[PDB]
Amino acid sequence: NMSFVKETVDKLLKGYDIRLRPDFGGPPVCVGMNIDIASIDMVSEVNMDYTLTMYFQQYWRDKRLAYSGIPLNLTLDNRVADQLWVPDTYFLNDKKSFVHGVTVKNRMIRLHPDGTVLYGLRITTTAACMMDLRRYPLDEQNCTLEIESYGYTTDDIEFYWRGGDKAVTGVERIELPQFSIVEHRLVSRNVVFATGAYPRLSLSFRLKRNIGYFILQTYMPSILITILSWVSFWINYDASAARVALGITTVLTMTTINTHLRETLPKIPYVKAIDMYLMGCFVFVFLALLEYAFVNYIFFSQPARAAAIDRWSRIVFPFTFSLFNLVYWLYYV
Amino acid sequence: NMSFVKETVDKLLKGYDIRLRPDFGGPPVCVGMNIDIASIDMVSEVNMDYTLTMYFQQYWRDKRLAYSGIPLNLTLDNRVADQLWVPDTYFLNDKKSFVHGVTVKNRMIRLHPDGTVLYGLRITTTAACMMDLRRYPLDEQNCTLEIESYGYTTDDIEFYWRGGDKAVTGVERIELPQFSIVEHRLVSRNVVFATGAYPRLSLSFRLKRNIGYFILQTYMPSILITILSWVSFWINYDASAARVALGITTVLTMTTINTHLRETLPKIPYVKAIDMYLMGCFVFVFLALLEYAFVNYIFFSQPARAAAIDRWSRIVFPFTFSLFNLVYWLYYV
Amino acid sequence: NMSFVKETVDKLLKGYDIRLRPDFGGPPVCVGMNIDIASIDMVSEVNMDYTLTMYFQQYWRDKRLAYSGIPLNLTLDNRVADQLWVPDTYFLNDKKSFVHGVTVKNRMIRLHPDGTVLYGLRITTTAACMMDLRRYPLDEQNCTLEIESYGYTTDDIEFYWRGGDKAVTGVERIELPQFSIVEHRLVSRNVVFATGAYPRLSLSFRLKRNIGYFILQTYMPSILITILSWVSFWINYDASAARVALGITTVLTMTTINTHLRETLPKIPYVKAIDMYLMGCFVFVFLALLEYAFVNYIFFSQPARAAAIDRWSRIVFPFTFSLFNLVYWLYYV
Amino acid sequence: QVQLVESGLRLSCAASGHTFNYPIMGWFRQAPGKEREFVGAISWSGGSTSYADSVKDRFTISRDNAKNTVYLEMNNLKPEDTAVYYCAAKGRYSGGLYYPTNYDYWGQGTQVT
Amino acid sequence: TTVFTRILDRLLDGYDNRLRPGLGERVTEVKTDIFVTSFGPVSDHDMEYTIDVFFRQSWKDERLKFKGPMTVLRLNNLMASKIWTPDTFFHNGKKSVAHNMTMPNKLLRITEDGTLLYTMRLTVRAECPMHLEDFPMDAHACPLKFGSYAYTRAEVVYEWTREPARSVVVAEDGSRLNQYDLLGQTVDSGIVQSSTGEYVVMTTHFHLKRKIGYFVIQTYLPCIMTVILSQVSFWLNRESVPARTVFGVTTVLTMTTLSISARNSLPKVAYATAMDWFIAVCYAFVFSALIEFATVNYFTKSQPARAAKIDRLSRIAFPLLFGIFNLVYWATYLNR
Amino acid sequence: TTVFTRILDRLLDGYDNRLRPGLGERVTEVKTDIFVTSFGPVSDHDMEYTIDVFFRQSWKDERLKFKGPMTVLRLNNLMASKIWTPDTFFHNGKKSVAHNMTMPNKLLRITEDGTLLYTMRLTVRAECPMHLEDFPMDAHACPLKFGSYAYTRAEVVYEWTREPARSVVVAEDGSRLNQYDLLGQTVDSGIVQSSTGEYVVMTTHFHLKRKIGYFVIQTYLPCIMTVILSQVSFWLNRESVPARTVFGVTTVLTMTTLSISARNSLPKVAYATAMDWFIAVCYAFVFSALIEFATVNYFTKSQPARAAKIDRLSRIAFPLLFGIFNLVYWATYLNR
Ligand SMILES: *[C@@H]1O[C@H](CO)[C@@H](O[C@@H]2O[C@H](CO)[C@@H](O[C@@H]3O[C@H](CO[C@H]4O[C@H](CO)[C@@H](O)[C@H](O)[C@@H]4O)[C@@H](O)[C@H](O[C@H]4O[C@H](CO)[C@@H](O)[C@H](O)[C@@H]4O)[C@@H]3O)[C@H](O)[C@H]2NC(C)=O)[C@H](O)[C@H]1NC(C)=O
Ligand SMILES: *[C@@H]1O[C@H](CO)[C@@H](O[C@@H]2O[C@H](CO)[C@@H](O[C@@H]3O[C@H](CO[C@H]4O[C@H](CO)[C@@H](O)[C@H](O)[C@@H]4O)[C@@H](O)[C@H](O[C@H]4O[C@H](CO)[C@@H](O)[C@H](O)[C@@H]4O)[C@@H]3O)[C@H](O)[C@H]2NC(C)=O)[C@H](O)[C@H]1NC(C)=O
Ligand SMILES: *[C@@H]1O[C@H](CO)[C@@H](O[C@@H]2O[C@H](CO)[C@@H](O[C@@H]3O[C@H](CO[C@H]4O[C@H](CO)[C@@H](O)[C@H](O)[C@@H]4O)[C@@H](O)[C@H](O[C@H]4O[C@H](CO)[C@@H](O)[C@H](O)[C@@H]4O)[C@@H]3O)[C@H](O)[C@H]2NC(C)=O)[C@H](O)[C@H]1NC(C)=O
Ligand SMILES: *[C@@H]1O[C@H](CO)[C@@H](O[C@@H]2O[C@H](CO)[C@@H](O[C@@H]3O[C@H](CO[C@H]4O[C@H](CO)[C@@H](O)[C@H](O)[C@@H]4O)[C@@H](O)[C@H](O[C@H]4O[C@H](CO)[C@@H](O)[C@H](O)[C@@H]4O)[C@@H]3O)[C@H](O)[C@H]2NC(C)=O)[C@H](O)[C@H]1NC(C)=O
Repeated sequence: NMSFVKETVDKLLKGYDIRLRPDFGGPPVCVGMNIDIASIDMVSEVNMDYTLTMYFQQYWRDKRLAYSGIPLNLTLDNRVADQLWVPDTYFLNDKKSFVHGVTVKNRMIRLHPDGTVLYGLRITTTAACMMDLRRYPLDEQNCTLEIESYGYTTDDIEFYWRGGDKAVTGVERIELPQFSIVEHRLVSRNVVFATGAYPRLSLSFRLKRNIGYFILQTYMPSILITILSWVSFWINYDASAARVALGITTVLTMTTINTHLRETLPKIPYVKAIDMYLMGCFVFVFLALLEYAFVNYIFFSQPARAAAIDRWSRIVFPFTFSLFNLVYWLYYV
Repeated sequence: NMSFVKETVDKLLKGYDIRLRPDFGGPPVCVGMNIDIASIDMVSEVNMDYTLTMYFQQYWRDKRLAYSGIPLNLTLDNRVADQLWVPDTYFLNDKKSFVHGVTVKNRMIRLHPDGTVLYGLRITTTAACMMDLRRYPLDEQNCTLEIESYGYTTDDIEFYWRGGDKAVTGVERIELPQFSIVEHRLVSRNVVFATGAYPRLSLSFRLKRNIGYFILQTYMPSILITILSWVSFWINYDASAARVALGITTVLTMTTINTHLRETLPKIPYVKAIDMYLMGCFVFVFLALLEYAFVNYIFFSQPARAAAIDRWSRIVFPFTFSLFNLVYWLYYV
Repeated sequence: NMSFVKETVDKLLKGYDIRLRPDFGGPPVCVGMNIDIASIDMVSEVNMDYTLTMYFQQYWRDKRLAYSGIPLNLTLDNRVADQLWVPDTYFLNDKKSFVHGVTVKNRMIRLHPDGTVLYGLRITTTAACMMDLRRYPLDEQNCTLEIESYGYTTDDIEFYWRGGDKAVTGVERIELPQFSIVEHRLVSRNVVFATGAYPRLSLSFRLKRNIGYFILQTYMPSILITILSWVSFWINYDASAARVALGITTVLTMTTINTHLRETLPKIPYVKAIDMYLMGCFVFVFLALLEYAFVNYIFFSQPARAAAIDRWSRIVFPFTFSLFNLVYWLYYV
Repeated sequence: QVQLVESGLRLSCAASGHTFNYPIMGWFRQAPGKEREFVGAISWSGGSTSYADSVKDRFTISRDNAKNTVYLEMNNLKPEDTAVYYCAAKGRYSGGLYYPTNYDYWGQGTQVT
Repeated sequence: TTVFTRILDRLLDGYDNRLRPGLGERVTEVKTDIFVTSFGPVSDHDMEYTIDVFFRQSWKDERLKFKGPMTVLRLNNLMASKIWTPDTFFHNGKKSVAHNMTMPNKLLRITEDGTLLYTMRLTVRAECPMHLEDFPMDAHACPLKFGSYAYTRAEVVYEWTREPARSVVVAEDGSRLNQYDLLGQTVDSGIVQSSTGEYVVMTTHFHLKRKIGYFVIQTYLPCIMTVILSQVSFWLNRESVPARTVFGVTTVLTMTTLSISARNSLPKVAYATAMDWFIAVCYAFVFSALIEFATVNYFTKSQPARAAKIDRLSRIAFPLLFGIFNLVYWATYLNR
Repeated sequence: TTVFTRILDRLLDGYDNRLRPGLGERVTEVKTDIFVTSFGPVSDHDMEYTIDVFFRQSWKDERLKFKGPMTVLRLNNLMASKIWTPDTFFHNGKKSVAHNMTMPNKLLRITEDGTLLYTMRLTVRAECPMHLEDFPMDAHACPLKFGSYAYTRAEVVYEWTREPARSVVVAEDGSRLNQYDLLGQTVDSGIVQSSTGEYVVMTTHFHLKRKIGYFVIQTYLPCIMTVILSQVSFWLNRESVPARTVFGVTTVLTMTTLSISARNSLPKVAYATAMDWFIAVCYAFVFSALIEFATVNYFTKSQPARAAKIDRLSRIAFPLLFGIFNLVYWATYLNR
């Protein structure tokens, strides 16, 4: 009986004032929220942000929209959202966002007999996440989404997570190539600005980086070049060109590796863990070259002393490199 | 008395037809132009375009908007522009333009008692500028902005620079990193298409490129590597490993420099000046390597002739390099 | 009189149903097309497309818009186009298009006394162009624009090039650095989809790639390295260090050229002409090095055989390289 | 500024100066009683020629950038080809290819009978 | 003409587009089909693909019955904004475009029995998760799922217009793939349950197989030639110490450069591809050749016979082991 | 609730939003204040910076006086489009965004005396002209200027809401800088003149100082190590000609590579930076060390005593001069 339903719907919107919130002049309206996270795309350290796609559902009650005689929940055409009041919810830390619009605007309005409105949107948002990269690539990050009301203060509106700790779903099915989501947290609080106090919801994730890629990509070449630099001690000291070529090649290759690697990250002013490892490897190869230079300086008058210095280097360099690796991997793990 | 102003403005827009130009069916309406150049942001050889921000002001007369009894300019809310006739001005050589819209649309409407309308916009536009790179980086370019009516022919509308040569301001304040603005010129003319004759305003700039960045960035490394290659002529001929190392290192550095230079320019089919200089340097270092190869080949049986060849090469290469530099810097300056 | 034209246009638009095509329910309406090409900004092999800017003009007759008493053609403000019926013309192979909108939407509407409408748009479109790169960089491409009606079948609408061979102008304005225009072609046909038969216009260009840059930067280094690799055949086989250095240098330089040069194209599976040339040069230098390795291996027990092998290689290698070059340049040209 | 020099059956138009700002050369002929008539146009770099109907398949236009010359070769003449010939340069954004108003630098008139 | 204007005005008189057809009485059945005009590029770095489709939907609305001289009204797509349409969306879409040049790429047709055909032209960017353990010899099943956003299965159901295999049709020359082959596609339907209820979902999986020629001539051949070049060193005489040192140094450097540069294309996945194993084994071979030269040099002056024996054994051992490794690798990764 | 609807209807009854308040009678005064929620990245290559702000404006409009049970109406932001608002724009803005998710990020409040508070959330990209002579030890004053677009000073004036130093408030955790350090801000107002008249301009200068650590561990330390390595050659005996030649050529190559890589994140400025002077001096030291070796080798077999004296003198002269240069350079640039 579409005639009666049309009559009821036209009656609901007859004297409706979209400029006034429900219970205008009275107690604050309560808005419950749910999120279904569909995916988390590129987590960029260069841009210090992450991308999130989600279904964002808001729940509230507007007594002006109550109806009787129709024992059904009315799902309406999404364009009816342009004639109802909705909360002015925004994300504080978002840089670029949009609602998907194919084939239509991805919006849902569902009315209930007692005046309850369910309002759903499908949103993709890039959100800022400042990262502490001092322990990179063994770092752990914490990225948040801050949900707030723009115009309505705490005496007009109040947010809450609908369903307690089960208000956010889909976290356990997210797949990230470089990270794993250890934990997610939900917080509700108030924030004071100069224009009043506002409700704030926070959804946070703790991301732990995977190290296998960096073991394959960065540490192994440095280790191999450091071991290669020790081959000089086993070549006879009279072959000057070979040993000088070996040492110089190792040093220049380490410098090239460092300069190539440091330019894939933002220009942070502090030292990262991989920077410390590469600097230590450079120190080792430079000290091996200096040892050879010293041996070359005193191998004419004192050949036996030079042979002894080489023989002791053969043992000291691996041992000190092992100790350096032990200290590094005990400090950062 | 704001009520009288409101009544007058309501009367002006009563029965007003925006589909018709002022003096429709009569003589052409004259539109004067002014531009204040705020900035010229980026000039791109890769894309063959430049970006420009400006305040664009159009003045015309609409006798339907004349009012009496109010001795004031009437600055109106810019949304009134949607209820008036405006010229259909566009930029012929632009690739992507937009009007700024924060906090509102950057638009201005000002009425005068005699019916004169001042219509102002703030526009950022990227515009095409074909460049002749045959003398790069010692080149000089001419970049234009073409302003035309889209729909109205010269029988309906006429353009003119308002104030003559003073109609464009702010050029002398522009600071460009790679260029300096030698001159700017203003032209007015007519252009004939299959659909009739149209008015055209042209604003042209002549840009001269600064040479300092390329002296510091590419010419000096090439010169220094070429000079470094001559140290081989002062080394004894029996140090084969050292001089072969020199030749290989110089060739590798030349290739690396050439790749890093060419990775920043479009794929033009002609030879540029920097390409000529770099391949001159490559020819020089290759000739030094081949000369050493020859000397090493023949020095076993004729040591004296090899020594003579090295001694003469000590002199010939600097002389020929100086001659090549003289010819290069006389052909391009 | 402006009021007379105002009431004429008001009468024209009174009772006008924009939801119905001209002669709805009767014979098909004929639409004539014209295109004035402004530029082709870029042609991209990586994205397999090209960007085209053009004035697109459509001509039709709507008897509902006929007027009398005014012996003039009414050039109207383009906003009136929102109240008229226009064809639902689209470009099948386009990926992103916009109408320029500064200072206003670049649109033109011209009415004629008998009801003829001329409708012009300024459009920039990035259109797909699948490229066959098997002959790259000596390849020739064919890039098309497909113009079709979306909703109206051949019973409702017809397309034709207005003026025949002269319907597209401005081809001489196309200035591409990496290409030259050889020919353009106009085609009219019908396309059958599961929803019916639709008219289709096609505008195609044949692009010829200029070979000078690739001759200058790719082929010459390979030819020069192969020739340098032939110098080993003329050197006595006692100079093991010199010949080994020559072979290693040629091999590594070929590999460096390939790695630092080929990494710039789409990941096509097939072999291009330049790839086959570079692989042939690599094969030649590797075979020269292997031949020297064998000669050095055998020359201590059969010096006469080694001398004969070197003597025959001196003649054979240039001959086979010349045959390879002849075959390559005959097949690809 | 562009300087055009006319010579010349075959007519040669040699241009000097800023030929980059005027990338198109066109040919026109003026009859004693008629207005100027477009004959053909040539692009300096693209070599893409365009011809009027009355001289299609008969007149040919070629360009060489070595000395900046464009050649009009006239073959199969007719008594209706007795007009004073001009060569002109067209700007990059000067509009239609067939209208003399859009051409800035005009050469000296050359007579042909 | 005025007859059709009156018919259209009577159809839209008292028509509420907020209400689906059959609201409160039965389920609205939407028949859907897809014509793929171009299957656009696949991106491994972003794990997504692009597709260009004609998306066709068809349903029945009793409120739009009419009787006139024509049987089918093929209307301007503006009419589509004044009637109810389904709210179909793509579950795994990232950012899609409804083309709008020169007009909205939409078509509406109304049959006299109240049947509506509604078609639109779309470019859809969709997520395709990839398992790159077999790269570059891998294959993928990229899904495309769509359904109603706001209407549960008790209100709207989707069906394929014809048999599911014939409902998705790919154009013959509509392949924009560069490094992939489109082997085929499968078509299915099902139910998905979320916090707001149960919804009908229609799924199409496109099966892609990567072509290997690019990587064959870009990585495998240079690595094989480098390994052969390094093993060539074993045949030089022991007097030419500088030559063999140059051989080892240059081969190790070339292998290092190739290894560093070979991962530019891929995303920074935390596992080893097949190419990574091949490059690692080639690096191991080159390093082992250099170590063998170092061992021979160490014993060269004191025990020349042992050095000669080691070289003679290595000249046979190294090529055989490399051949066996290559056979194992290609057998494993070709008959997968 | 009907009372408030009637109040709003009476307020908007006959209202004309084409006219500013006090038109023809007095100047409209707008009080403005900015709350920076994040001072985003600075782009040296584009000479620009990004800033996210709450922009707050307040003004009097006698046409909106009312009397009712409440004293402040906090309305839905759509009401903002029904009344007059100032047309404020940023003079040095490049491409700004007014956020629209999930709704327009605007708030409007009306006090019963006719006072309006109007607040919006904006992301502004603004031009910061930078002089890079002292790079990488440079400091900048990035400006942000705003004012009315259409209204001259005889019509609209701007004032800071409170003390100018307290009208631009930066959030305590709102810092997205990675390379710079924000030291403070200076707030001012003035008059600009243009062809359309005289306008009020409000200006804020943010003071940024570049952090140096990255360039210390990226350019300065490798250069120092290369200089020390080149000077190490002075201690090898004069018989070791190939070794010292390798030292010299390799150090010159390293200096060239470092010099080339130094300018990678900077605009192509036409002048020299401080880092350029440091690299030029290091290159001069390395090249002069190679020239010293060449001179020593020239005299080796004719005046060995002179060569030995020159070498012994160089072993002291080169490090001492490099240390003195470093002291002078760092004292000059770190105390400016
Ligand atoms: C990423 O990093 C962010 C910080 O930037 C972390 O967010 C913090 O999370 C903690 C909880 O893990 C928050 O602390 C909690 O705050 C609640 C709200 O406090 C406000 O309201 C109360 C009154 O309701 C006031 O008293 C208070 O002053 C605030 O105005 C509290 O209700 C919570 O109380 C709980 O813990 C306390 C003990 O600490 C118990 O006594 C209580 O009974 C109760 O159990 C709690 O204090 C903190 O506010 C968050 N910070 C911000 C800035 O939001 C994320 O957790 C982190 N992400 C991950 C994955 O680790
Ligand atoms: C970048 O490159 C562009 C061209 O691509 C240059 O633009 C040219 O600028 C010159 C001026 O320097 C223009 O020449 C002038 O054109 C005016 C318009 O001509 C039209 O109207 C006249 C009648 O008034 C017709 O005869 C003509 O056919 C056109 O229809 C003329 O009015 C000017 O005349 C002035 O100079 C002459 C002598 O040269 C005097 O005899 C006159 O009395 C008068 O003083 C003049 O001829 C030229 O038209 C422009 N070309 C285009 C395509 O616009 C830019 O200058 C250049 N940028 C820089 C910085 O150099
Ligand atoms: C880039 O590549 C495209 C192809 O991808 C080329 O496009 C083709 O161009 C040729 C012309 O060069 C087209 O061939 C022409 O097709 C016309 C239409 O044919 C349809 O309709 C007719 C009835 O009208 C049917 O009979 C027919 O089966 C088709 O359904 C024909 O009308 C043309 O006929 C011409 O030649 C015949 C003799 O062969 C004469 O009798 C005619 O009078 C007339 O002159 C002709 O056959 C072809 O259809 C185009 N293909 C597509 C897919 O559009 C581009 O040309 C190419 N670009 C460049 C620059 O080379
Ligand atoms: C194909 O689809 C795209 C969207 O995917 C369309 O782009 C939008 O087009 C609409 C309609 O023209 C635009 O909406 C209009 O914007 C006008 C202002 O434009 C300026 O400001 C906006 C931001 O506010 C900028 O994005 C824009 O570039 C301009 O700077 C308004 O004045 C219009 O309002 C008018 O109509 C409403 C109707 O309710 C009235 O209430 C108003 O009083 C007024 O009369 C209108 O809102 C929209 O801005 C465009 N968006 C984008 C991103 O471009 C294409 O136009 C469409 N193409 C075709 C051929 O249909």
